[PDB]
Amino acid sequence: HDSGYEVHHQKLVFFAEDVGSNKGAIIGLMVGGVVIA
Amino acid sequence: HDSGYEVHHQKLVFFAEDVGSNKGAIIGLMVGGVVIA
Amino acid sequence: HDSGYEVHHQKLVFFAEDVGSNKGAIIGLMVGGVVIA
Amino acid sequence: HDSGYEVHHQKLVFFAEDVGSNKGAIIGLMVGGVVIA
Amino acid sequence: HDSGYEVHHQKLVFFAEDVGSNKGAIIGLMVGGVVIA
Amino acid sequence: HDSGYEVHHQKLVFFAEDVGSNKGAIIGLMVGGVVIA
Repeated sequence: HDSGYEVHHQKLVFFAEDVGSNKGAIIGLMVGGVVIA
Repeated sequence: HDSGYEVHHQKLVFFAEDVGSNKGAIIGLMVGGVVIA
Repeated sequence: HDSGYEVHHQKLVFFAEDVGSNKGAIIGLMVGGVVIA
Repeated sequence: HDSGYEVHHQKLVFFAEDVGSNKGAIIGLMVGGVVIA
Repeated sequence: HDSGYEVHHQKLVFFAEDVGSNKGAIIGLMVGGVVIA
Repeated sequence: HDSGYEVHHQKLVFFAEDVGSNKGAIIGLMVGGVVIA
């Protein structure tokens, strides 16, 4: 991310609450790789 | 992201609450990679 | 993003609340990569 | 229904295929009673 | 139903195939009674 | 149902195949009684 030299208080929040059915992908934070279906 | 040298208080919030059905992709933050369906 | 040298209080909020059906893509923040369907 | 005296070959077909979310009522054949939400 | 005296070949088909989420009522054939939510 | 005197070949089919989540009622054939949620 923001590489720099110094990073102070950082707070991330990712979620998914009420999913009935899921046949695909629910990804929070994606930086690389491959995700199929 | 904002690489720089210093990054103070940063706060991210991503979510998805009431999803009935999902057959595709629900991605919060995408920087790279491949996501199929 | 805004690389610079210093970044103070930053706050992002992304969400999707009431989705009945989803067959495509629901992306919050997109910087790179490939997303198919 | 068609009370009469005689009823020959009768064929009914009711269905619901692809429903994402449902918060109400999905009734096929209604003759009486009470259905709330 | 069709009370009468005689009823020959009768065929009913009720179904619901792909329901993601359900918070209400999915009733096939209703003749009486009470159904709440 | 069709009380009458005689009833020949009768065939009923009720089903529900792919339900992700269910918080309500999924009733096939309702003649009486009370069903809450």
